Amino acid sequence: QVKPEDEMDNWGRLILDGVSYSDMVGARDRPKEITWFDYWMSLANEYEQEAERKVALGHDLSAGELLMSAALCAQYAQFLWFDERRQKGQARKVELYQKAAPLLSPPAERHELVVDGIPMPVYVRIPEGPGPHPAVIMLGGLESTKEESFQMENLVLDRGMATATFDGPGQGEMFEYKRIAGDYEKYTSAVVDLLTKLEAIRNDAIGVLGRSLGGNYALKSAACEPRLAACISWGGFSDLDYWDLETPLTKESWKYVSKVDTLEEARLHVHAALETRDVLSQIACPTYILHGVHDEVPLSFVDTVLELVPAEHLNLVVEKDGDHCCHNLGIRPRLEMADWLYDVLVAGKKVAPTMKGWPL
Amino acid sequence: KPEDEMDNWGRLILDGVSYSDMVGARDRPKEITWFDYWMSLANEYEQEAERKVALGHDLSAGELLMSAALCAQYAQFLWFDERRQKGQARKVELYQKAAPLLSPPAERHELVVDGIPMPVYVRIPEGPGPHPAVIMLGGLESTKEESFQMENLVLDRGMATATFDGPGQGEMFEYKRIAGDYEKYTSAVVDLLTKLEAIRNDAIGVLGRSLGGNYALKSAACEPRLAACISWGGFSDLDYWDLETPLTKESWKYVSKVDTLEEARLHVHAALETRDVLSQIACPTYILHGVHDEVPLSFVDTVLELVPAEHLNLVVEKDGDHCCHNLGIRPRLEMADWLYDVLVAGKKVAPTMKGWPLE
Ligand code: NA
Ligand code: NA
Repeated sequence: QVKPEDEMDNWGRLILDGVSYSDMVGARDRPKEITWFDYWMSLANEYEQEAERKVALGHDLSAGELLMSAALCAQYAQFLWFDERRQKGQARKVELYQKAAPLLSPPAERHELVVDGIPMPVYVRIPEGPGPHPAVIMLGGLESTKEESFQMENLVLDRGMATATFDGPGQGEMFEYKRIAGDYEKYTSAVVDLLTKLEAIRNDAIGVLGRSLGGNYALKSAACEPRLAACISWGGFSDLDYWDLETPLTKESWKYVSKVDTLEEARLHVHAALETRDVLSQIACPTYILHGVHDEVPLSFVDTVLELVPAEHLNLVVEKDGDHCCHNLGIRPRLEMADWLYDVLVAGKKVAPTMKGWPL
Repeated sequence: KPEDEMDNWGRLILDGVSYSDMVGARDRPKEITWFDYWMSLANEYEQEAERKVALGHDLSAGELLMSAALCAQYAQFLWFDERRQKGQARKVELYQKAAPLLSPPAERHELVVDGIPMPVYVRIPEGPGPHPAVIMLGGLESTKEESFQMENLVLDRGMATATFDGPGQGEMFEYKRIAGDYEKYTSAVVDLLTKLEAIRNDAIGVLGRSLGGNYALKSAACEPRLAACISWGGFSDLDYWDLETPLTKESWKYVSKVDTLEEARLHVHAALETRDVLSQIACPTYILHGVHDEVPLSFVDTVLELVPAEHLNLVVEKDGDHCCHNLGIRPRLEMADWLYDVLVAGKKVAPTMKGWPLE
């Protein structure tokens, strides 16, 4: 019952992610013959000529910021687009971030991993001062990919934690290689192997932060990976019982990432692939769950995680006014996330299992 | 409308006011007033920041206190009844707490100019120095607490920042209505910077925002020490008075401590004239003017005539409103980088002109 234009113009999400308010208003007030896709793609071009000029003049900092802006314009042109152009927007986002990454401070380093014989670029960022550092692996979702987590990265890098980002099955760069799968944990696991190998990172101090579907992937990664010292499900879920409650374009995304023909074929595939209730009892790390009450993800997920995640590990935050990922609530919840990832990973504070805003 | 002037989406968002906060302001229950809405938020922000300090989350504590200050600032910035002073005080005390928590910290230097306290806040870039510095000037309602976002851009680019409230502004308003000798207070701020060893004495520019731009032009013309100058939504005189929004005229009235509009006009037009003095400027000057500013393009005629050619970098933005706030961050990045060229880089930038002549 929600409209396509309105699923795309998620003011909260796009503004917190770093999309310019003024571009937003221009998207909203754009002429009716200009599509959402074209509008945002033209801006991506604009921002890219800007950054070229900056580099030419020796303005590297500005050029990194303008390239981030261009990549975010590409991300958001295509994120809920399903025709022949989607492919080009995805590819344009990737091109733009590749240029942005070495101009970002601190820089995003490329590590070209290969999982199950499939190339998987890993982007790593490292905070100020001599080595080593805790890391937060950040997990994308249904449309959220490595190129989009910039501002959340910046929060944890400010708090002396490195970041690592990648696109696995059904996501971003790997979508062409693999449809969405039931063993995402092996992707997160491969990455931990990179970080355990890279001498700039503390091996006992790796955690995982998953956003939306990434939320689900984080819980799965933690349930299957003893070496991870932190799990955050940020607007995630335990299983797909709740399918009928999904928005129309979310149902479209599920079908798109599954590469099936019908919604019921998608539901079937995703429900089995993304189940976690058989293994939630294995998560053995401090586990922070941020849940918006107004999410399409219903409160039975909160029931499930209380029922199944070991009581000693669960840090449960339910925001009564929160939408999906609590984007509508501003930066507060993100800060809280980053500070708690600090307490676990950099602080060494053995945090007490706790509840906020539950029960209602 | 008074509501639309207050809801300046571009201005507030770029300055760091939360979009979520702005939505609840636009959609507030009608019985809850703009003032009270924002003041209630600053309290909430302050409480969360105390919890954060208690938990060792110093970096979030600063950001939340910075949020508190701005909610206080924007509650009171166009308010004129008895609560106005309480709003101003709340902002002042909130920022005082925020300042040591900032990254990098804003350090308090306590000046007195002729019996009159003038708090100056100084922020230093990372690692060793000495460091170039940018003095930043507030406007009609912009005060030292407001410029956090512009600060961070220039501090990212290796330049110290210094902020203060001059005649008719902020903390000084109590002691001194708007005045004809703002150059005096700027030069005092320079004095301190010249004395502090962590700052480059031949590397101090001035960045004036809105009315602050008029002050920046006045100072550069009266201060041979100044190595750089930006007029950001500034002006050279007040011939254009009638063109000011209703709330701007009310602010003029207010900062002039008079009861009538014509009293306000007479006083400010005299006090704020620069045209007799603009040709005396011997430093790099950047003027950013938005075509749809209530400030007319006559200003551009004045400056091209009177600011000497070898120093003028003119930027006219044809879609820009007042201070080009409706154009997002790009003009602000352009200012921070230009200051970087003049003050950090061993760089002589040549007299260039962008967006002018008009189409
Ligand atoms: Na390592
Ligand atoms: Na000095």
